[PDB]
Amino acid sequence: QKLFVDKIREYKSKR
Amino acid sequence: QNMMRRKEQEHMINWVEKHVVQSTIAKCIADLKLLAKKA
Amino acid sequence: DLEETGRVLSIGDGIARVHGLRNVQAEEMVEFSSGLKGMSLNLEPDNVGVVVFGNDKLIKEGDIVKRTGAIVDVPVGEELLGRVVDALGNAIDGKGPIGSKTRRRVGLKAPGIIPRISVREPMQTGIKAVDSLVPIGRGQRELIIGDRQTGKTSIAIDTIINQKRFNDGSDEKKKLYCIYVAIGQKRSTVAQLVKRLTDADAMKYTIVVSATASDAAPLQYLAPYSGCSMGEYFRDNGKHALIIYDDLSKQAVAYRQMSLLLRRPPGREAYPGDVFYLHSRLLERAAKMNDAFGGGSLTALPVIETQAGDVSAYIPTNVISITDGQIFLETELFYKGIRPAINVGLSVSRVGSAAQTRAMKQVAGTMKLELAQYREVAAFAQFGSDLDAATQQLLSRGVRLTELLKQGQYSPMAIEEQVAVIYAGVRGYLDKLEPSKITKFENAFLSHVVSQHQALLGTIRADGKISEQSDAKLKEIVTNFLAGFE
Amino acid sequence: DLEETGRVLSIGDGIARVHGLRNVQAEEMVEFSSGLKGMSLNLEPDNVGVVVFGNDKLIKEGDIVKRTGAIVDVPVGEELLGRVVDALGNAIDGKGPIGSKTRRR
Amino acid sequence: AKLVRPPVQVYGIEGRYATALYSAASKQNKLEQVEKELLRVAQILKEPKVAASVLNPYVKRSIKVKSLNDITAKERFSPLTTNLINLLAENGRLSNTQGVVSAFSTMMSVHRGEVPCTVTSASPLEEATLSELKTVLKSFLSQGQVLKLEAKTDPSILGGMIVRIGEKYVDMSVKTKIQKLGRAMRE
Ligand SMILES: Nc1ncnc2c1ncn2[C@@H]1O[C@H](COP(=O)(O)OP(=O)(O)OP(=O)(O)O)[C@@H](O)[C@H]1O
Ligand SMILES: [Mg+2]
Repeated sequence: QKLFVDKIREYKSKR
Repeated sequence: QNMMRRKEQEHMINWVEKHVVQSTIAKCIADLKLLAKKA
Repeated sequence: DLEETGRVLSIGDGIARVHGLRNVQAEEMVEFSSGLKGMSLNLEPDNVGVVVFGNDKLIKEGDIVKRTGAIVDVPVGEELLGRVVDALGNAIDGKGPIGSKTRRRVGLKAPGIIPRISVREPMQTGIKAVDSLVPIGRGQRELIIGDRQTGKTSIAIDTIINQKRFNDGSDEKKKLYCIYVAIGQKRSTVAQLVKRLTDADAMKYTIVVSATASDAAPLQYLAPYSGCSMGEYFRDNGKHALIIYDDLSKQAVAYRQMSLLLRRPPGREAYPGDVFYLHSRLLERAAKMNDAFGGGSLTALPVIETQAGDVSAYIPTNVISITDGQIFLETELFYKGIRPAINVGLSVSRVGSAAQTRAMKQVAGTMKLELAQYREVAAFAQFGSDLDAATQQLLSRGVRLTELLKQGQYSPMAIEEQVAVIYAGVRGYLDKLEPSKITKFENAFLSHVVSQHQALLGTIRADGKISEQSDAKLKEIVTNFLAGFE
Repeated sequence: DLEETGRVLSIGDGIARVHGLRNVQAEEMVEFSSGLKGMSLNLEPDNVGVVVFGNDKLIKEGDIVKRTGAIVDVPVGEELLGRVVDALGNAIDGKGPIGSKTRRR
Repeated sequence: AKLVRPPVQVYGIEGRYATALYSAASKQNKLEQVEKELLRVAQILKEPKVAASVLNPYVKRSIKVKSLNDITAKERFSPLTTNLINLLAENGRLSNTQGVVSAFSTMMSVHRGEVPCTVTSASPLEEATLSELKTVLKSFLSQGQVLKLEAKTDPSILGGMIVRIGEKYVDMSVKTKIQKLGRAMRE
């Protein structure tokens, strides 16, 4: 699920 | 204040998308698995 | 997630030929790759002619076109009130997604014979000339026809604004939800309209479906049907809506271009053979139900922009034959001072008297009679000094009444104030006042009546008639103010 | 050949469809075999629609149309004064030729 | 006269002659015979000599069809093939012959059950996963079909795979995925 890892990693990057 | 809440939210929502683009055959094997479960 | 698709043999001008889709339905919503939706109109043996609800620059040849499996529908519900959507429901006011839960087709069938009842309850607009002489009812289709820049949009705006008194009020059966479909108008004018409706707290209960000039022809073709479906949602669930198509001529023009690009045989003035079918299946959905179905209503006020009073054109003739009357505006009246420039002689309401309260009926009968007697002789002005004195009084009272019919903008009067002013104008009280002062009077007097006689207006509104008690009270107040007025 | 010459596929009412003539330009003056000239107005994918500068009696299906490379051109100059010429610069006043040293498109 | 229609339809004059021959052959059971002879006469009418003579717009229709009869009759043609040939020639429909043949081939591409499907991915694939994918997208089919795989490779899709099988079409590429992301997060 590259979509989900993308979402979580970009959330951790933006935070 | 809320306008800045929007301006940074709208910018941070595109940066993250134009950022992941640079990011493994595991996805293709998963697709055949997803296709295997197509029935 | 497998969907039946088809390639694009050709694209352009809003028309895409699609090879494949061997199970597409007629008038079905297809969905391109770019996110654009479309409607499959032509089903031919070798391809499918699809109209695109967007711009044709996002589609190239060989583009995949998925199905959706549903007839074109738009979301309906109370969640639309206050928004500005496009022809497909997608909000363009930039205020988050529409929180609607149900959808309704755009090509639904109008109610039959049985679910209808006669038009009885009034649909107050606030324009004296309309609410008195050309009354409208709930469930009626009153065309508003005229040239360009005569005040049709303005009459629609006043009709929308006026329902504030009933909306903010307590009654549930007299609340009217407005809908303003805009077709082929500049986005700037739609923005002016939305700010004018939010400055008057009218957007609290109004939907706006905007298919502007820069929008593709299929969007302008669809917009009235989306609006009518949104209004039908209220109509079938016991509420009372009111829809204004501004205007239908430009929707006809959009349909004409679409049909010509779909290779369909043109008819008169190049319109397709079934533009009457288009407008009539749109307008017949404006009905007035019965108590066995919900008692709802849906009044339509289609607008038509002629060219030099040419009501004998194709589209004006169709829309005149379908509707239940008309309100003919004029540029001659619009220059000679009358604003709103309603032409009383040509205008007509087929329902008419059935769509008035008893008070407005009592006063409007004699008003219309005297105005007819004035128009049948108005040509003899500029030599009135050399004519019979009775007909001279006829002419004078006529001029008095016409100046009593002028009205400012965005100021829709309440019904009781309407009947009060028309009463003060019809009983000869202004025969002694010269015309250049009437408006002054009409202002000051009205203020007086709403300042120190609120109970009288409350009673007239609670009964809807000028009882002999209230008649005598009106005699009193008008006499006293005339005596006090300069 | 079929690059600088074509063959009349059809003729009638002063419109000759010419098959071939691949290298012909638009609005160029071609010459039929019977001396009659024409102007290639339509450049269609299958043929060339030529308008005949004369009577279509002298042109039959199957005739040879030869390119000339000469787009329409009329003589000019002070010598043209006093002379009745036709639509192509040929004198029709029966007073001999015209001493036209210069031409013009 | 009743005609049997092929399970797939082609239109235009190409499709009309194609279904005419399909009905004419299925009424005497010579489908494979006329199909192979059609492909061969298509190869014949594309060699530069006759392929250049056939489209000369002045060679008389009678003389053209007679010469064409002379040329086809030497390959021991069954009556149906030369019948179609003469029907096309006396109707001036010769420049379309190959097209018709092409169309007819596709008709057989449905009589044998050949389902053409495409699986487009970013990079070329190795045939172990390709074979298991043949097995996978072969599972969809009903009783009695054969399948034709025509896979292409496009890096513009940045990964995933797109399966366009006949009319069915699944889009598992990362591109439509990230477009879904953009449109969903923006809304
Ligand atoms: N009742 C009125 N009294 C005075 N002026 C008015 C009245 N109604 C409208 N006007 C003015 O007349 C002008 C044109 O009015 P309006 O736009 O409503 O007519 P229109 O037919 O809709 O023109 P268009 O087709 O271009 O939209 C407006 O500037 C408006 O201010
Ligand atoms: Mg308007």
